[PDB]
Amino acid sequence: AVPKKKVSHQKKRQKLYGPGKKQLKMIHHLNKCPSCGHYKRANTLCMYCVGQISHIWKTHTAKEEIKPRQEEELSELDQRVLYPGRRDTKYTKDLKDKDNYLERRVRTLKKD
Amino acid sequence: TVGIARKLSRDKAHRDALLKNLACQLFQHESIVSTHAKCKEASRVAERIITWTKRAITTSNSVAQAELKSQIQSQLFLAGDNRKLMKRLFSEIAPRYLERPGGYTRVLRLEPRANDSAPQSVLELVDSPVMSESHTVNRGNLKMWLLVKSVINDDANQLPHNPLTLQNLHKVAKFKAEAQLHGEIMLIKQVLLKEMSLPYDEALENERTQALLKEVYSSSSSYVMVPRP
RNA sequence: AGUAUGAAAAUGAUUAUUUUAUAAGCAAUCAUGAAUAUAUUAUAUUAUAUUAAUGAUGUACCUUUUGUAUAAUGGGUCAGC
RNA sequence: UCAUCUGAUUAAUUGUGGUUAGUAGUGAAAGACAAAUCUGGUUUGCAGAUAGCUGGUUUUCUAUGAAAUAUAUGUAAGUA
RNA sequence: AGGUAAAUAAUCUAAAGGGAAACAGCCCAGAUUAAGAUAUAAAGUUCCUAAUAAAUAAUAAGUGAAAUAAAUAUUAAAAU
RNA sequence: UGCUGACAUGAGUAACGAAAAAAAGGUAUAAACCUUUUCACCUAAAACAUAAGGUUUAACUAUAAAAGUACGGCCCCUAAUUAAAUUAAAUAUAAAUAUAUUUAAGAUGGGAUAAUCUAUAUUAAUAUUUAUCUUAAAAUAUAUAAUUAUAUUAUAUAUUAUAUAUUUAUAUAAUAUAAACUAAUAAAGAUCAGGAAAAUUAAUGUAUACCGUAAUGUAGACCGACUCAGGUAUGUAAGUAGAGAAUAUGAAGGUGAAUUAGAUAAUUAAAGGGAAGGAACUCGGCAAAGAUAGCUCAUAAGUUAGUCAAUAAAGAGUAAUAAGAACAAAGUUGUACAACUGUUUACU
RNA sequence: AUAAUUGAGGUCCCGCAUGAAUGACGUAAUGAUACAACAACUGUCUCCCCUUUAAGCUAAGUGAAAUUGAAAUCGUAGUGA
RNA sequence: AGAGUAGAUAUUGUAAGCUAUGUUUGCCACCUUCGACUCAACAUUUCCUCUUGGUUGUAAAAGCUAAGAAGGGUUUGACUGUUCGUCAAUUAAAAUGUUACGUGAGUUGGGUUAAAUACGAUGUGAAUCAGUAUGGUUCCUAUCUGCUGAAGGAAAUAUUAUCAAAUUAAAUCUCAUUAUUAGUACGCAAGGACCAUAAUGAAUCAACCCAUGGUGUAUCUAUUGAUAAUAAUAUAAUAUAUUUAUUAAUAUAUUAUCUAUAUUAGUUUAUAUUUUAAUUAUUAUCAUAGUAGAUAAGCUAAGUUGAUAAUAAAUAAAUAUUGAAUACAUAUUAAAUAUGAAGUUGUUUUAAUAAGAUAAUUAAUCUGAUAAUUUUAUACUAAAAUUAAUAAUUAUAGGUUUUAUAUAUUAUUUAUAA
Ligand SMILES: [Mg+2]
Ligand SMILES: [Mg+2]
Ligand SMILES: [Mg+2]
Ligand SMILES: [Mg+2]
Ligand SMILES: [Mg+2]
Ligand SMILES: [Mg+2]
Ligand SMILES: [Mg+2]
Ligand SMILES: [Mg+2]
Ligand SMILES: [Mg+2]
Ligand SMILES: [Mg+2]
Ligand SMILES: [Mg+2]
Ligand SMILES: [Mg+2]
Ligand SMILES: [Mg+2]
Ligand SMILES: [Mg+2]
Ligand SMILES: [Mg+2]
Ligand SMILES: [Mg+2]
Ligand SMILES: [Mg+2]
Ligand SMILES: [Mg+2]
Ligand SMILES: [Mg+2]
Ligand SMILES: [Mg+2]
Ligand SMILES: [Mg+2]
Ligand SMILES: [Mg+2]
Ligand SMILES: [Mg+2]
Ligand SMILES: [Mg+2]
Ligand SMILES: [Mg+2]
Ligand SMILES: [Mg+2]
Ligand SMILES: [Mg+2]
Ligand SMILES: [Mg+2]
Ligand SMILES: [Mg+2]
Ligand SMILES: [Mg+2]
Ligand SMILES: [Mg+2]
Ligand SMILES: [Mg+2]
Ligand SMILES: [Mg+2]
Ligand SMILES: [Mg+2]
Ligand SMILES: [Mg+2]
Ligand SMILES: [Mg+2]
Ligand SMILES: [Mg+2]
Ligand SMILES: [Mg+2]
Ligand SMILES: [Mg+2]
Ligand SMILES: [Mg+2]
Ligand SMILES: [Mg+2]
Ligand SMILES: [Mg+2]
Ligand SMILES: [Mg+2]
Ligand SMILES: [Mg+2]
Ligand SMILES: [Mg+2]
Ligand SMILES: [Mg+2]
Ligand SMILES: [Mg+2]
Ligand SMILES: [Mg+2]
Ligand SMILES: [Mg+2]
Ligand SMILES: [Mg+2]
Ligand SMILES: [Mg+2]
Ligand SMILES: [Mg+2]
Ligand SMILES: [Mg+2]
Ligand SMILES: [Mg+2]
Ligand SMILES: [Mg+2]
Ligand SMILES: [Mg+2]
Ligand SMILES: [Mg+2]
Ligand SMILES: [Mg+2]
Ligand SMILES: [Mg+2]
Ligand SMILES: [Mg+2]
Ligand SMILES: [Mg+2]
Ligand SMILES: [Mg+2]
Ligand SMILES: [Mg+2]
Ligand SMILES: [Mg+2]
Ligand SMILES: [Mg+2]
Ligand SMILES: [Mg+2]
Ligand SMILES: [Mg+2]
Ligand SMILES: [Mg+2]
Ligand SMILES: [Mg+2]
Ligand SMILES: [Mg+2]
Ligand SMILES: [Mg+2]
Ligand SMILES: [Mg+2]
Ligand SMILES: [Mg+2]
Ligand SMILES: [Mg+2]
Ligand SMILES: [Mg+2]
Ligand SMILES: [Mg+2]
Ligand SMILES: [Mg+2]
Ligand SMILES: [Mg+2]
Ligand SMILES: [Mg+2]
Ligand SMILES: [Mg+2]
Ligand SMILES: [Mg+2]
Ligand SMILES: [Mg+2]
Ligand SMILES: [Mg+2]
Ligand SMILES: [Mg+2]
Ligand SMILES: [Zn+2]
Repeated sequence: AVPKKKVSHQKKRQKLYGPGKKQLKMIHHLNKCPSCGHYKRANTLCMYCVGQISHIWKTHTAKEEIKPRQEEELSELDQRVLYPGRRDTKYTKDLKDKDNYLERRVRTLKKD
Repeated sequence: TVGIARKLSRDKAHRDALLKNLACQLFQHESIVSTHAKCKEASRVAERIITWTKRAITTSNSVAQAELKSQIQSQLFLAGDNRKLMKRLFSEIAPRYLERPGGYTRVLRLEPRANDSAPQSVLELVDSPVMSESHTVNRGNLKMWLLVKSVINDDANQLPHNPLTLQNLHKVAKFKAEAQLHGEIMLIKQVLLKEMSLPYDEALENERTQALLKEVYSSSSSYVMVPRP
């Protein structure tokens, strides 16, 4: 149930790193994407090219934003009177800074 | 009960409902991204549904047709955005696949998602129309788009097309009128080139497309095999 | 819980040298090859240093006891007190 | 916690506030409870209580080097 | 009884070293520090393991060869 | 088992706390945030109103809006109770203090008026607990004033038509569902016999103070060291069903979560089914299994006479005959001990 | 009573060491009390099998604990606090 | 000594004698949990099975006693907490121990056990007991050793792909009944064989799923309650087209089936009024998979199939031959020569290892791995299958097609037509 001794430096290290099962393997199965000449996984789509195509689809197949007439044709002063500004909470501010906590996809290296 | 399908870490009732939802979403949006295992199971359902629809369309037996219809109805959630999904299935989706013997979907593997390391895939409908009757482009048929992008890249590099690319193009063609296919390719080029910011001289592009079509369409050792002494 | 400074140790990762995949026990000491490093008197057949070839000897430390390798006490390690 | 079980118009359950406790209350009485546990709480002080008992008591070198017997002891873990 | 109670001697206790396979108390012998030629102690001298050659008898059972198991039985052997 | 600090070991191991998720898009930044659609879960709640509490957690700093009427506090009044207060000498007392009496405080309670809206100031003058039956009345049908059977029976409002003050008032007549529920009324059964305390006319007034108000509240926003399956007061709690607040469903509302994706060995947990047998298991039938109406009938021995036994066991009617939601309902007996309903070691 | 009973009930009385409000005795009712029997039922068992979900296993992210003189931590026999 | 009809030594064996054991009850004081379940390992002082000596007390058959022998096997129930014991029913037999009286970081907790309580006894009493009874508390994610499986690395008498012997590590090894020989041998009769073979079983082990049974959150049908869809039809509105003389008629698309007021306070329902405010087909969700009847694959035992591994060799106790030493005798603790066991060696089976063997040898396609689709396999791994698309041949998974199975209605039918 309980360790009888302080496990030594040797014995913890040979346990962890000695076996190949536990080690990380080289990703030999990279290959060139045909659409953009960059690294991608074998039997896998290029995340750049499919992302680009998804973006294209979004730009074309776009549901139009609903802008109400009455709010679109308000005067500036009138709009200010109706819908004044406010102090956002700390939480709200944190939520707004998305680049702090949201990871954009990185581009791979160009294949040789 | 064991081995017939993926369990997907869900109770039976939930699992089936999930699969139905996935099928509905595939029919609505002609491609969808999801986890690999879910996509694989969803394909099985969607394909089955398509075949049933085809059978209903074709069969002379009235009772059979009615039964097929009932089965199709059972296998979908018809509400909200999928109210007129049955109609779409009969009129829009299933008529694409009348000549095609199975294989109506394609699950294309993606790079696994970063937060979760979950293997990610794209379940999508085969031979989805890239251009509707309105002057727009349609959401779906990712593989075709990718192929055309690869072709464009090859043209830019002034390289020959890869054998695999040619094979894929041939596969795409098999259930496609040649002129229609060409027109689709041309349409894809217009969007793709602009996105990538390469110049679109139209006549030259058309000629290239034609050349690509021609080679696709017109079909043309270490050990020796010797009889026993 | 001042301010500077900090190659103090425990501790982690990495590199170098050296030994190690037929060998068994306080992991040290003594014998003794080999390999490496440094050496403005290595003149060399040289000197020091580092390193579990191989051989021999070797039952942690304290406390408490007639008596403890004891499977009796107490201590995870180092730093300060 | 889940299942199962018992009471469920009564010696019922329960909200809000009040009274009674550290030789000391409350107790359909089990030494039961009195702020995560009482044959009598907690805190502060006497206070460095007391301990014939346990453990600990830190550099080096040099010289000599025991005893575990007798007697006594409310003494046989001690002390002369 | 590795028991208990005292008597005498020794060792251990507080004693390292050699021997007794390993060993608090047995057999030798008392470490001031080295050196390693010579005498050695107890104990050993086929190899493991430092060191050996003989003589005369007996055993044939591996008896025995560093921890001796009895009455009795059988088979011999001497002497009368 | 020294104290403090730092850093190891177990170990990148267990675990990440009852849980249903999917896609598309915000965004070629999202398992976790927002939106839309689909799916599910809670639904006499995981909803909607509130009380208490609390690092304001909120839909936020440009912030929770009150003269009063199905608005609370504050205020007036007092209960339980409290008070270095109160009375040459209230009484007692080593001091502290304690007692009695006064006065003051003290909500958990009582408190005028109100949509045809309402006016609170000042001055002057003399209600334990339970029940709404039976009878009787008239109404509706059958038969031949009287019988039989059935509901109805105190209050709650609009309409129409009359009669009196003069379209505004008062009274009368007639018209008009069922089932729950409310308040207010009346009469009244039982013993356990049911709070306290604070006037009326007239004249003159009344420019209406302060505080509470967010959200959370069967909970991530309180008490539990934690965003803890624990603890936490009250009122509404769509319909369909039913005796019902049981049980099923779920209109609406709210929610789907600081872990995910896969795989589903052994093994564990929590479930479902099981041939032939049926307690052979085991300390022990522990556990599991077992319900042939839940309504209406019927129901024994014994017995303290209490359908106590009884919700008796069996059994019948209605329903169903191959079965086909949940929930209520789980035998009979002998003996020991204790009359019984209760109480007890909060945590063996 | 059971194929078979140290249990149960009935009965006997060398009551080691019963007995009358530390109440004695026999009942009806009650009891989540204790023991025993019958019925019914069954995965309790003969004798386990299949299935379901949550873990377990793998990948990603986060990240405990008791313990620990130091460890280069085998079997047997012998020895020996 | 003495029993044993006679004779101490077939069998029995007083009291006294000499040992072994460490299985009981003690003693010592170095040293501070009984039973059940589960799985067992070891011993032999052998209970059964195999071999054999003796047995006026071996005629036969049952026995009794002794030697070899640990290969295989050695029980299920009633009572009790019990081990034990009593009994019942079996068995070839129901052996005796050791293993911290094996086994609680494997289960249990009935006994023993503290707090509550009562009884009998003891005590003035608090309370007590080699008493009785009811109730009643420990948990642990495994670091090392070890064991069960599974990988990676490795040094290979030097490579890879395959086939692989000796060997090592384990497994296995049986037993009963009936039948025949034979109612023979033997015996007055009653009774009744050895030697040996066969067939049925047994207990154990292994594999398997064709069939049978179970399961089957694949599936299908039935079915109660509530809710929610799609389609069709009707009505209404809006939008888009066509006709007609913005209106009406038609076609397509989308949305809608609400609402409000009455019946004396509130809620619900009902009807009436108001409004365009619909009733058939087919689905889904929830209620343990809602319940029930079937049920494919797989997995399984209740099922099916096979095995209990020979022949051979050397032996144990025991039984002999010739034959001295020792004129006889003596199977030899002499030389020679023979028999002899469920034991030993082996044999058989599994796992490991890889001596050896065939082949290829820097590669337009050498051998492996990474990758994908997977299952013959599986925790992860590993293993195995496939990764075809060109001059030919090769289907891994899904999908498709197919026949087949399941479900449950169906000739009162389906399809072609005249
Ligand atoms: Mg369900
Ligand atoms: Mg299905
Ligand atoms: Mg080596
Ligand atoms: Mg080692
Ligand atoms: Mg040790
Ligand atoms: Mg120690
Ligand atoms: Mg320690
Ligand atoms: Mg009751
Ligand atoms: Mg009453
Ligand atoms: Mg007591
Ligand atoms: Mg406390
Ligand atoms: Mg207490
Ligand atoms: Mg003092
Ligand atoms: Mg002190
Ligand atoms: Mg001296
Ligand atoms: Mg002395
Ligand atoms: Mg003394
Ligand atoms: Mg003393
Ligand atoms: Mg002694
Ligand atoms: Mg001493
Ligand atoms: Mg010495
Ligand atoms: Mg001395
Ligand atoms: Mg000296
Ligand atoms: Mg010998
Ligand atoms: Mg010896
Ligand atoms: Mg210290
Ligand atoms: Mg671990
Ligand atoms: Mg683990
Ligand atoms: Mg885990
Ligand atoms: Mg997104
Ligand atoms: Mg309910
Ligand atoms: Mg709320
Ligand atoms: Mg007052
Ligand atoms: Mg109040
Ligand atoms: Mg509030
Ligand atoms: Mg509010
Ligand atoms: Mg708090
Ligand atoms: Mg806590
Ligand atoms: Mg909570
Ligand atoms: Mg309801
Ligand atoms: Mg809803
Ligand atoms: Mg809420
Ligand atoms: Mg959670
Ligand atoms: Mg069964
Ligand atoms: Mg059956
Ligand atoms: Mg039993
Ligand atoms: Mg039970
Ligand atoms: Mg009667
Ligand atoms: Mg019930
Ligand atoms: Mg009682
Ligand atoms: Mg308790
Ligand atoms: Mg009896
Ligand atoms: Mg019994
Ligand atoms: Mg008395
Ligand atoms: Mg009494
Ligand atoms: Mg009671
Ligand atoms: Mg992880
Ligand atoms: Mg020693
Ligand atoms: Mg005689
Ligand atoms: Mg004798
Ligand atoms: Mg005989
Ligand atoms: Mg023997
Ligand atoms: Mg053998
Ligand atoms: Mg029994
Ligand atoms: Mg034991
Ligand atoms: Mg153990
Ligand atoms: Mg242990
Ligand atoms: Mg109990
Ligand atoms: Mg054999
Ligand atoms: Mg089968
Ligand atoms: Mg089959
Ligand atoms: Mg069958
Ligand atoms: Mg089957
Ligand atoms: Mg009303
Ligand atoms: Mg309508
Ligand atoms: Mg629900
Ligand atoms: Mg068989
Ligand atoms: Mg002769
Ligand atoms: Mg002879
Ligand atoms: Mg043999
Ligand atoms: Mg290929
Ligand atoms: Mg295949
Ligand atoms: Mg082919
Ligand atoms: Mg296929
Ligand atoms: Zn690319």
